[PDB]
Order: sequence, then structure tokens, then C-alpha cells
Amino acid sequence: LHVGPTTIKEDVLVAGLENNVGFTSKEFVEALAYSLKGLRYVMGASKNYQPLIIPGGGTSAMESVTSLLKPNDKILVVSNGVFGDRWEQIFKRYPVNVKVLRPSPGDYVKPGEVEEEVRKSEYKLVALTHVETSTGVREPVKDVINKIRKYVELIVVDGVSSVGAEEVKAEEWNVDVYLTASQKALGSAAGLGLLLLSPKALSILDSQNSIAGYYLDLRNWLPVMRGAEEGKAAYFATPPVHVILQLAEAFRLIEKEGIENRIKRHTMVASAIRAGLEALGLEIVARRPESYSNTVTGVILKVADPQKVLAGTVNEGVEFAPGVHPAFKYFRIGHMGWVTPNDAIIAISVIERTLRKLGEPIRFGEGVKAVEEVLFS
Amino acid sequence: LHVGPTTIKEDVLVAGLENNVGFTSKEFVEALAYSLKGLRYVMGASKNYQPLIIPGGGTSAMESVTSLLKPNDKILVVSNGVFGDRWEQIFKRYPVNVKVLRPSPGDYVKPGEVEEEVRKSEYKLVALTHVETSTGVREPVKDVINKIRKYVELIVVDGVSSVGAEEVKAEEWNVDVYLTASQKALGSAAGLGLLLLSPKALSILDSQNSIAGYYLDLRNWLPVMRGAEEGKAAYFATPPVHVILQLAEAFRLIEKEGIENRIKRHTMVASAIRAGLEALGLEIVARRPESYSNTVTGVILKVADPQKVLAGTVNEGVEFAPGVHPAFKYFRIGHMGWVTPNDAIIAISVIERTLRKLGEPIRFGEGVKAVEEVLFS
Ligand SMILES: *Cc1c(COP(=O)(O)O)cnc(C)c1O
Ligand SMILES: *Cc1c(COP(=O)(O)O)cnc(C)c1O
Repeated sequence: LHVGPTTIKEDVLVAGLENNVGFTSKEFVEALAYSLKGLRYVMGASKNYQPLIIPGGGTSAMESVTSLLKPNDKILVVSNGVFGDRWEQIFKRYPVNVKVLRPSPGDYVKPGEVEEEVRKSEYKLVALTHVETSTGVREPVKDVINKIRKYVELIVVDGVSSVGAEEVKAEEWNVDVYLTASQKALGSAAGLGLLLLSPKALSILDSQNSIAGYYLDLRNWLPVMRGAEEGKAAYFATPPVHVILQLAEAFRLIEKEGIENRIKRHTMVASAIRAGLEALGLEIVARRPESYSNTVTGVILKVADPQKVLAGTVNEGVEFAPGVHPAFKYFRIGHMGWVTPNDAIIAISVIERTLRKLGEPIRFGEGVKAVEEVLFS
Repeated sequence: LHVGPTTIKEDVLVAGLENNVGFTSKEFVEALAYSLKGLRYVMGASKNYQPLIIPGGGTSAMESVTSLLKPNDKILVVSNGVFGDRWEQIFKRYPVNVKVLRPSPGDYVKPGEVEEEVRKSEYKLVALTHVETSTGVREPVKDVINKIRKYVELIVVDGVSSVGAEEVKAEEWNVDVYLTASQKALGSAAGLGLLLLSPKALSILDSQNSIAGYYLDLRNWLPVMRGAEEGKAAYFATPPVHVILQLAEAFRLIEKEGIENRIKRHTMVASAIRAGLEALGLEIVARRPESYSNTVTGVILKVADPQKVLAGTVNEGVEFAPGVHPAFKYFRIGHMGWVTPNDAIIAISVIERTLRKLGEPIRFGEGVKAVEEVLFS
């Protein structure tokens, strides 16, 4: 159970075995069109919102937002950790003005604090992170946007670790760019960044110049996306053909389960794992319980070394992820994509026996029952 | 037989079925390290030259060359067609000065003509296209560089349609960036750009700032590549994990065949197809025979409509590519990757019976024997 689930459904991987398929083939065009619709479905938007699928991943999707910007534009980044900070690292490469709001480690920036800033100063674009993967902290995006919508021209949300697992309502919340990647809660193969654009965002692409480069200017990919939905092949640059076939199959499986059911499963599994961690007497990295993400949980270690924990759990049946925040000593549990109640049982079981052998103060024999209790309901 | 072979060896595709693999997994690191070595092998360079594998394709690799540039730098593009012109389209997005040399349609810029230009004006960077896919014309890279090396700081070669099929000697010819993509003559799945950098190029990355963006700044990927070759996992941004597994398998097959043998096979197959076209009384797009590429041949049609030819060949057993040059009426044959002598026989057979039904003036009964004659030796 890692950041970037390493286990992909077999149906999804097998979908990439289709041969004699290139970017002009009707099989590809159909898979692209289907994925584009699937993006609207998981982000909750009507045909008024424009999906785009581009090469790379969450980072190339984030940088592609420069397609909506002009020199000297003012940007406010609301950063809860590493991947909030990535917006700033990206925008440092561009002729734009950036201000960043940050909270105390492992906490989150309150809607009122964002409201105060956007009311004081004029901002073209506000960047949010739905789930900050470094800390497992979920920002209350609906509440933030409710406060700020009328003060700012554009709102972008990095949903790389939220889309397909947390409630996302891109149209209803009036988001201008909601973006994700193929390999996280969508549970498909890596190599694609995914974006959903509002009418207002689309009008910028269609009517204005921008500070974008070439490969990541969303204007260059738009004819390919519009084309696909009209059943037409187009060429800008060669896309990851087989990765997109795999993506269409992931979306077929997501629609089959149903997005509401998928969200509920993530909520149940995450609450169950958290229950187990608490019953073990382990502390969660996320400071505020209302922001406990349903995809990532950081697990503070008071005595044991997190590397030893990572090495010891793999030889016991589960792979987790390391902690990457100077303020905490921790490891992370990724619980996203196709994660099941049974995975929750195994994760806590493995955590218990690994921490036992490494001398972390825990309450033995309590983890799994706590998990079972939640799943029992 | 299309631009971007649509048929991928089964061994290569199957390699992408490996599950429970992420960017930190030893299986991935090993596949990345192996592909990096494979790049040195097919481009003919010692360990002094630094390989990098990045997301996207030939276009993202091309744009990543901005990592070596500074504002107001002077660039000379030697463009024989569409993909030479792409260098200009990319560089239009950056604060650089660009001059383009072009030849007559279907011709190529002679080493002496590039020499004259680089002596008259001082250029930081010269961009070449090894094989121009739009016309099937191969630029004499060695000869060009022999003339210009002493007059220019940096030389980059787009080998997207040459690497793994044409002789490439990146170190011996003293190229600073030689680049390609995963899906052309390497015959692997799409989604990766590949670069090989000289020590001089590497010193620029290590010691200077640049005009690059974020995702395509080669400085950001360098720690991941150096890491891999030391057997260490690193993270900049998530790479196309399974596409890279497929790439390592392609490289295993290429080393098994041997690169010299692979080049010889392309030479034989291409000469055979050309012999068959000539014997049919068909004219090749490439104006100068010394530049007939071994990966792409353009086929001029005097009477028949190229679209009809494309539609008619697919329902006869082969898919070709359309012509994309305002100066010619033609279709293209892609003959690269895993192409065999038998594919050459089939291609000419299919061309003969398709052109017959469409009223193109040809010499019937002569194509296949001409092909067989060349293979005969
Ligand atoms: C992993 C991640 C990213 C970066 O995505 P890549 O696909 O690795 O470029 C961006 N934002 C968040 C929240 C992430 O978790
Ligand atoms: C196809 C091609 C490119 C572009 O590569 P992508 O993978 O499509 O970005 C660049 N140069 C040449 C010569 C090509 O044939």
C-alpha cells in the first residue's frame, strides 16, 4: 500500500496488450473519447466542461495551467505541504507573481484565511491541493471556494490524490481547472496528466495568448481532445497510446462500481485503518481530524526507525511509503484505487507485527478488532 | 507499415504486464538502468555520455533542449521539412533568436551550406534532423558536423526516425544532444522521449541556469537517471513505469539481434522496397539518392488519390501513412523497427494491386521480383 498504488487491476493492465493500434486507429480514438467522458463523470461535470488528457502526470498537468496565464499575473498558492509547494516551484520558472499561504506542519489553511487574503489583494489565480500526499491532509475545497469564488478570476485544484476517491464536484463548486493523474486513485498505469476545464478557462485558451511553452500549452492538445469526441483522429504529438487504452478500462470499472459507491468504499476503508491505528495507540500526522484524507494517512513513530519499518513490512506482506516532511518522523499508508476492507485488515496486522519486532510502544491485540468493528458496521 | 509502427513485438508488450511495480521498486530501477545503457549502445557512446529518459516523446525531448539555453541565445535550425520546422515552433515559445535554413522540397541542406551560415553568423546551438519523416530524407549528420563543429557551441540531432535503424555515432561525431522516442525504430510503446548528452552539455546542466520550464528542465530528471545507474530510487515526477519496462525489453531484443545487424537489416529492407518502387516506375519523394532514409520512403502518385490508396491498402493487408507536404502528392511507407524482408515483399505486392485498381500508371508484374532480387544476395 504505497503512494502510487503499485498493484493495478489485471483487467486494466491487460487492456494495454492491444496490438496494431496507433494514435490514428479507431480503437485509440474511441478509448480517448471514453476516457474524456470518464473524466467528466469522476469530477462531476456536464458536457459544458472540457476534459483533456496529456502526457506525463500530475506535474505536467499542473504546469499546463500556465496556458491560462499572462506575464505579471498574480497567483495565490494555498500550500499544506510538498505538493502545494510544487505549484510555487513550477511558477518560479514563469514571469508571474506568486504568494504562498502555509499552515503549521500537518495542518491546513482555513477557508477564512484564504478569504482574508483574496479580499485584501487582487489575484488572477488561486491554486489549491485537494489532498496533500505528504501529510494525508485534505483541504476543504468546497468551503474555501464558497468564500473566494467572487474575489478571483480562476481557481485550480490539484486532485492528483483525491479524484476517484474523495467527493469531487468540479461544476457545482465552480472550479476552473480540476486536475489529476492516471496512476493514483484512478488506479491505472502511469504516464498521463488529466484536466477538466470550465467554460471560463476554455475561453482563455480559445481567445488569448499565454506564457505556456510548446508541449504543455493546452491549446496544442485541444484539437486532439475535441477531435476524439467527434470520432476523429488528430496529431499534435504522439500520446501514450497504450496507457490511454488502460485508462479507458479503468474508467469502465469505475463507472461499473459507481463513483458514489467508490467514494463510500474509500471512506469506510480509511476510517477502518484509522480506527486500527488509534487502537494501537499510534498518532496520525494530520493535525485536524476533519481533514483526515481517505487516500493517505501518515503514521508517526515515536521510537522505531521508519526505514526499518518499511523494509520489515515488505518482508511481511505489504509495501507502504516513506515520510517526507522535516517536522515529522513517520511513514505513510496509501489506501486508494482498488483498496478493499481486507487490505485494511492486512495493513494493521502487518503494522502490529512489524512495530512489535522494532520496539515501538503499541497496544498489542487491539488493532485488528478495531478495524473489524468499523467494517462490521 | 505506418509512421509510428502500429505493430509492437509481443515480447515487448507483455513486458508491461508486470504488476506490483512502482517507481521505487527494484524492478523499475533495474529496467530504467538497463534502458539507459541501451541508449548508449544504440547511439554509440561511452559512459562519458549521459543518457536520460523523460516522459512524453520526441517532442518533449526536443523542447527539453531549452535546458541548455539562455535568454537571447542564437539558434540555427537546419530544416528539411515538418519536423525540422518543429524545432522553430518550439523555440518560438522561448526568448531565443532563431534562423532556419531550408532546401527545395524533398531535398536536404548540404554540409557546405550549413558551414557557410555558421561562419557568417555566430550560433550557440545548431539543430539537425537525422531523418525527416515527412519526406523520407536523411541528413548527412557526420559530414555536416565535420564542417561546423569548430564554429558552434552546441549541436543537437533529432533522431526520432533514425535511432535503432540508421547508423548513429553520437560520441564519434561529437553531438551534444542526440534524441529519439520510444515508439519509432526502437519499436516499443509510446510515452517516452530519450536523450544522450555530451560532457559539454552535461557541464551546462550542472553549472548554469537556463530558460527551461519545470517538467522539461533536464536538471530535474538528472538525479533520477544518475540514481538508477547506482541502483538507487529517486523521485522528481512519476515516470511512465510500465512503458519503461516495455522499453527495457525492446533494448534486450535489440542487443540480442546486435545493432550493426539491425542497421544492415534496415538498409536491406529499405533498398529492397525502393528497388520495387523503381521497377514499378514510381517516383520517390526524396530528391537525392544518397539521402534515401532506411525508415521512411515517400511514394509520388501521378494519377491516383493518396487517400483512396490508403483506404484500399488496409483492406488488402497493409496500413501505410498519408503524405504531408504541400509540394508533393504522395503516401509514405514506414519500414522501421522489427520490419522483415517478407514485409518488403508484402508492401510492394499490396502497392501493385492497389494502384492497379485505381489507375496509377505502373509496370505490372515487376515490383516483387525487383524486391526479391535485392533480398537475393
Ligand atoms: C504525486 C503527486 C503529484 C505529482 O504527480 P506526478 O504524476 O508524480 O507528476 C502532484 N500532486 C499530488 C497531491 C501528488 O500526490
Ligand atoms: C514523430 C516525430 C517527432 C515527434 O515525436 P513525438 O513522439 O510525436 O512527439 C519528432 N521528429 C521526427 C523526425 C518525428 O518523426
